[PDB]
Amino acid sequence: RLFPLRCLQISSFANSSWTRTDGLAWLGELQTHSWSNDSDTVRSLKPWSQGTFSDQQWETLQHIFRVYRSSFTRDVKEFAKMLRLSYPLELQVSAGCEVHPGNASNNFFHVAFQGKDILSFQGTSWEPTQEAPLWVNLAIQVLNQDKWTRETVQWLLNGTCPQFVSGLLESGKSELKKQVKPKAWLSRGPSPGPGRLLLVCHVSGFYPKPVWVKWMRGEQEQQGTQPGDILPNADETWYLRATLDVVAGEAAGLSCRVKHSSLEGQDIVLYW
Amino acid sequence: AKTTQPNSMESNEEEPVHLPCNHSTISGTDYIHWYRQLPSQGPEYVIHGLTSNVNNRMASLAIAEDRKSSTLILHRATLRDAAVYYCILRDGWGGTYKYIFGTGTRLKVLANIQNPDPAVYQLRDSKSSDKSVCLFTDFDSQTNVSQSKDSDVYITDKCVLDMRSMDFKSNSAVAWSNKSDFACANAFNNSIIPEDTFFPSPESS
Amino acid sequence: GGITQSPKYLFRKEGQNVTLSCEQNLNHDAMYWYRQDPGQGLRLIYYSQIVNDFQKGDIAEGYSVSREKKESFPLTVTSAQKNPTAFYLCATSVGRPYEQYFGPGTRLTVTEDLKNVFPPEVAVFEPSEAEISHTQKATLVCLATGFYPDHVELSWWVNGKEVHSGVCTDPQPLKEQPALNDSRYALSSRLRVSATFWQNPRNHFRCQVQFYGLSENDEWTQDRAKPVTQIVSAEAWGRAD
Amino acid sequence: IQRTPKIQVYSRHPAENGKSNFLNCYVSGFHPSDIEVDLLKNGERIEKVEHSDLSFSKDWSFYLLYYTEFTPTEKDEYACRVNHVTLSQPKIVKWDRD
Ligand SMILES: CCCCCCCC/C=C\CCCCCCCCCCCCCC(=O)N[C@@H](COP(=O)([O-])OCC[N+](C)(C)C)C(O)/C=C\CCCCCCCCCCCCC
Ligand SMILES: *[C@@H]1O[C@H](CO)[C@@H](O[C@@H]2O[C@H](CO)[C@@H](O[C@@H]3O[C@H](CO)[C@@H](O)[C@H](O)[C@@H]3O)[C@H](O)[C@H]2NC(C)=O)[C@H](O)[C@H]1NC(C)=O
Ligand SMILES: *[C@@H]1O[C@H](CO)[C@@H](O)[C@H](O)[C@H]1NC(C)=O
Ligand SMILES: *[C@@H]1O[C@H](CO)[C@@H](O)[C@H](O)[C@H]1NC(C)=O
Ligand code: NA
Repeated sequence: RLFPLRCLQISSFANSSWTRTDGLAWLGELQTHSWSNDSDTVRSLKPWSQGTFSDQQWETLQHIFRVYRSSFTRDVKEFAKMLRLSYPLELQVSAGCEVHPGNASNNFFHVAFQGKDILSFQGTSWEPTQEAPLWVNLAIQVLNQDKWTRETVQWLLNGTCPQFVSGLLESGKSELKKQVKPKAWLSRGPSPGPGRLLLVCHVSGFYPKPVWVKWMRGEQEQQGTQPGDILPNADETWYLRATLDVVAGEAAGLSCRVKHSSLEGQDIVLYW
Repeated sequence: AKTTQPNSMESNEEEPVHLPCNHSTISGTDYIHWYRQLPSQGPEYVIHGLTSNVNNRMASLAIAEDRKSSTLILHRATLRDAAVYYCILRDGWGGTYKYIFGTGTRLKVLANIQNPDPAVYQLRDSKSSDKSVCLFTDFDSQTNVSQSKDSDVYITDKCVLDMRSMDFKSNSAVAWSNKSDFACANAFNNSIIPEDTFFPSPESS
Repeated sequence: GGITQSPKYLFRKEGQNVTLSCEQNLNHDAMYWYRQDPGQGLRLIYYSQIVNDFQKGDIAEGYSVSREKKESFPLTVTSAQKNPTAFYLCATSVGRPYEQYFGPGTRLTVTEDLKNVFPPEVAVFEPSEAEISHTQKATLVCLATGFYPDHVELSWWVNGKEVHSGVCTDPQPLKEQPALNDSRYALSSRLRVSATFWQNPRNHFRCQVQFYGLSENDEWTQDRAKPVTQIVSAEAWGRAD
Repeated sequence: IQRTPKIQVYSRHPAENGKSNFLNCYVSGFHPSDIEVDLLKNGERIEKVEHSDLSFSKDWSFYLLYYTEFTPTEKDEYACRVNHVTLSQPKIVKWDRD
């Protein structure tokens, strides 16, 4: 499997004075850190969230983000006066890395404005997107004359991020590999027509996210099976609904069959 | 968190040089710096890198993929690049500020002698006394000059002069003494002397 | 500018010891004090991450520093040290990626005894007639002898003007009696010209050495001349054999 | 005003009257980030509700999860109520038991 580390930031400016910035981090499907506007430190949600970092350097990292939050809102405000922009402002950042044993590690750092991409970090500098507006270029060449942030930014993606992901795969080796088995059941929901009934098959409580559910006529794979989204439970497990629109005669004697990585070879089947 | 380099290294002028450095215990957050120092001056930053290869005007840095060794490449070395070169690790966190230098690699830059002509000449003093110096000169840069077994006779080391207007370089060493038995025929050790070395008439008018 | 250590040379005597400068142009929080002997690496005396804050190095024994301000980091040597004579260099550091910068350095020799200070004796030795006939070039040799300490600066002058092409001077002085701690030194230099240029009797050659010794304010009681900071020269003239 | 929320309501375990469970409301795919969500019991807003941290997907649109523990009975009805910038009136989606 793949366990990349994504760090996501949600900065929102409403008017001249009101603004909040919140963040969090993910490793695979699992969320390992939470960072709140009300808080003054990044919170760690797992006993292994610190990786193999010493306490002294986890704190200097805490310090770097602390100054980052203040300066970011200061810099973003000043851009809004400089280039004449209105104040419902929504910035999002999505950075991180992915360690590959085969020596081809990925670095990215993406910024978005009102839900549209505007610029990223590529080699040693920030670069706008083709679709971005023209004012973006005025901001981009003042950002690039901050040699320190550019130099620092380079150290986190190239250097500290791969060390972190490797530390976290060590510490959390047991929770990442865990396996929880789902349970299934059947009800009856929205009926399409008067003669057409809609049979539902719910499966709830599986940890490794990939899953496979499908209705069948015993063992003849039907195509009338249409599954929904994979929705989270508060458990850090998952839930998925599965539907099948058929008439009442073509309804006796079908099955809902589910296959998941945690059930070893056997598969839960539920008939009617 | 230390590095290892050869102690010595030699290279001929107007060629690129490869100076190696080892650091098996490197971490993902350690920078790699190179500094050089000329004889009577203080050191000076040359280049630095973290994870990708680096290129400047005079030198490049080349990191091995396993990051446990690296190389500082001088693109074109001239006589002036003779110096001591230090390979240093720097912690990207900035934790311990015991910034300590190692012992470095000493680079020697030899001169290409188009037409060697080794000889030992005698010079009298400028209308003052009978003081005599002996001048060993015009040999190929391959030759090395040693000091004498006697203590009362003094012997310098090789020195390259550059006449430029004639595009001509040459090496030379000097020796002198007050002792009675001192002469240019014996002042240098037989071993450090080419077989065709020119010893001129000791008549000197 | 950058860093400014001053002066280039400094002497003093044992017990008549000293504190030394290092002054900073731009703005940097950290400063370092390094220390070097001939053919040896740089060793760390003291480092200081920010004002009112120091940390001892590995050769901090017998030194002491202070950081009242960020623009100054003095070094005193009066703490009895093993070999107080060496090459001292002062450094400074910036933020990530944490690069280091150095001053021009100061050299201090302290006589491990009395005022054994002697000026150089300069002699110039005229080219060999065998070289002239064999290579069409002529080499003049300059010899500075019997001086202490080795705080000298040699230069060649042709018809009044300083020259640098065709010149080579020894990188390090030579000790005349290596056994004695404060042995006197000697230094040699070359200047090569064409045979035609030396065969012209109008050309005038001068070898100049600048000595850095004791100061006039120092008490001196001898029938020699006070070995003050001076320039000893020696000169020669062309000739057609 | 850009992108309007999708709202999905579900239970952690199969509905069985009298036996503890968890009611979930997942809202996603909206923009901008400001939004208010209530879980309702018989029309009244419930007070002991929790929510995950606000996150977002690769297409930059946000998502959230609201949950609380309940004990469904035959007498009570539950639902989720959301109002966003893009909504003229607040929207109510009911929990389907059968
Ligand atoms: C990433 C690997 C870390 C692993 C740890 C995982 C857990 C992390 C915890 C929570 C996740 C939250 C992540 C949020 C951000 C991720 C990475 C942040 C790194 C930033 C640090 C850089 C240095 C710094 O923080 N730069 C800031 C401070 O600079 P300064 O000069 O003021 O600092 C002075 C220090 N010095 C010593 C005196 C020199 C600064 O300038 C702001 C922003 C710069 C970069 C902006 C980013 C994008 C710009 C686009 C906006 C355009 C505006 C448009 C107008 C409408
Ligand atoms: C971090 O990793 C990235 C990815 O390998 C490194 O990016 C590379 O950076 C160099 C410059 O440092 C880029 O090439 C050069 O750009 C300069 C600037 O104009 C130019 O003078 C050169 O001619 C050359 O084009 C290189 O393209 C870039 N690579 C990629 C894939 O973007 C970066 O150097 C690393 N930083 C650290 C501190 O390790
Ligand atoms: C700014 O926005 C907030 C909403 O977050 C609002 O309550 C406030 O009235 C607005 N104006 C000022 C001046 O704060
Ligand atoms: C976020 O934190 C800052 C720090 O004091 C505060 O001024 C600001 O009001 C906070 N944002 C909100 C929305 O409360
Ligand atoms: Na980086």
